[PDB]
Amino acid sequence: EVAIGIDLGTTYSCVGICRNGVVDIIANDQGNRTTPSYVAFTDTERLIGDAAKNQASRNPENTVFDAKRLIGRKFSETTVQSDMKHWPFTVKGGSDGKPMIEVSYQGEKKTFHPEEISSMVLKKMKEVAETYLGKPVKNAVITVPAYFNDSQRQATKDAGAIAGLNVLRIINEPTAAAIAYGLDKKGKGEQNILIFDLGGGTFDVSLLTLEDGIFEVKATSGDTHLGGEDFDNKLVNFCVQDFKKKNGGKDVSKNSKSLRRLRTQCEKAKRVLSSSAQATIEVDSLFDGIDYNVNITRAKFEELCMDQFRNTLIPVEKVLKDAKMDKSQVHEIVLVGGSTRIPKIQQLIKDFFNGKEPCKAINPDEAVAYGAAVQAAILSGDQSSA
Ligand SMILES: Nc1ncnc2c1ncn2[C@@H]1O[C@H](COP(=O)(O)OP(N)(=O)O)[C@@H](O)[C@H]1O
Ligand SMILES: [Cl-]
Ligand SMILES: [Cl-]
Repeated sequence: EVAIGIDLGTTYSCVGICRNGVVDIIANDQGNRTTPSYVAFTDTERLIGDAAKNQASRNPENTVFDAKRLIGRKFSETTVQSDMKHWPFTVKGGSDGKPMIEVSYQGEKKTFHPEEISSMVLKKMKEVAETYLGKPVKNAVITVPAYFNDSQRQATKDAGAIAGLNVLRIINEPTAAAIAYGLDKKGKGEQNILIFDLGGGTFDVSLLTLEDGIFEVKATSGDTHLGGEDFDNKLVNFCVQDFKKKNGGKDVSKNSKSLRRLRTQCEKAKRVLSSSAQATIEVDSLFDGIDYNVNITRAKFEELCMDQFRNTLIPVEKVLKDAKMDKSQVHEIVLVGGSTRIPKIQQLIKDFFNGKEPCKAINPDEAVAYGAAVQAAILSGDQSSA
């Protein structure tokens, strides 16, 4: 009976349920409405979500994340060779050509396929819904990026099966976001929908057409390496240089633990800057027992990220060009992904679309799970959302 919608995200995952036409996004044990797509292995336990992300800087080698960049891929693909520089954990190729993530768990060397790591994230999201409902959950709709190939979709479905879920369907993330806003029901006639999805690691723009309750992905573009983590890195690079000017050329970047601790505080300041004009980045005993403190204005953050923010419009122009349509022909602009909370990004998109207000009523990092939950309820025979 009970079916959930799961956004299996690169950096964060989210679980929703649609009952009586109402969608509840379910909070985890820590009260978080999204859960990090992190899995860590220690001498005693296997941590998933918040607990895994929280100990990442203390256990870099055995804390896995970014499995979505490896799922359904051959280890030899150029994408894997390029991305692996960003991972403190070890990834090797198996005799079947599949990636094998190598960690230490309880003093033993263990290997996992990307779909096994993703199955642990999915199992945690299943448990988050189960704790809320007080009942077991078997059915689910899981989302994937529109550009995911058959191998990536099938490996994501397999991750669901391993997690104990009966995957009703694998659907596209941009389509799930459009379904969340009821754009398939609302009004009538052909509608051109632009989904602007800027998450923690990726940027995806998708141009959809909707005629008679049927969504079609006309064109997609973006950048698989542009997200919130790149804006955090702009703050990290600035702080590293600021520390040098304050402490006679001392270089924080030589210590990877100092960088990780600084990155944690840079991301917190970035979030504050979405609703405040200023924020403080503070790390006690950052490097060589030296305390670090700096005040960052929203203007300074905007300046450090200026080119990256403006360049988000390039894939918007590209999808419009590929779909052979003018920006004036876009009926709805849906903001998806946690980074769309950045005021400058919202302003740039609004100005590009000549003052058109983007649809952002749903928490952008929840809209995909919200749409997947609606689709899960429809596929279970519940027509109340319509
Ligand atoms: N209030 C906020 N302002 C700026 N950035 C924010 C934010 N709230 C969340 N974010 C960013 O959103 C990113 C995560 O986005 P989300 O949509 O949940 O994850 P995902 N797996 O789709 O990448 C992180 O980089 C985080 O810093
Ligand atoms: Cl249901
Ligand atoms: Cl309930």
